[PDB]
Amino acid sequence: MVQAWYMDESTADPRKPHRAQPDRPVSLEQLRTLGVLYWKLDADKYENDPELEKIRKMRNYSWMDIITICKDTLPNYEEKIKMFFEEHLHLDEEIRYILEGSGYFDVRDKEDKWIRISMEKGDMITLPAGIYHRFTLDEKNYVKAMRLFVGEPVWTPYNRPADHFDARVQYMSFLEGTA
Ligand SMILES: CSCCC(=O)C(=O)O
Ligand code: NI
Repeated sequence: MVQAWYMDESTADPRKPHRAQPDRPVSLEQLRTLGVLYWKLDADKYENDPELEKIRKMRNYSWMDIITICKDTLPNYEEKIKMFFEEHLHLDEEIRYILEGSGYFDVRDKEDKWIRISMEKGDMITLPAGIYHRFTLDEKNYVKAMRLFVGEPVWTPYNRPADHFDARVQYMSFLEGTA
């Protein structure tokens, strides 16, 4: 099952697991209280998968593309990787479905503590508009992912602080309503 955990207090080597000690695992149920949703799929079938279609139709994910994060392949790699890992929010959902490889999505919990979510092949996640988050490769230094979007995409990150946005205000309001 998909693994997530509270992080330790080391700021070094962000691609390491950084598991809090003792272990403080985080469940999919706790992630849902943050508005973070998850589906498990057969990533070998991504070109033609009725199960992915069920999710895309339910959620109105009408747009997709594929991105490959690789030190050799990706244009403007070093700058893009830095922008992924700066703590930021978006005014839309961030939806990613991992097709190959792996990485970490970090999200803030209700007390603004970091939770690290380990995403591997077959894992699909949506991070709600307004949530503070970041992404890093793990020590294997490779991921291929499908990006999805509700309509034509706008990718703009707003690096924290970004508290004035309506999307952030509405998200804070959502958090009051969950466990
Ligand atoms: C696993 S997708 C690569 C990360 C990314 O697209 C993002 O942070 O927006
Ligand atoms: Ni983002």
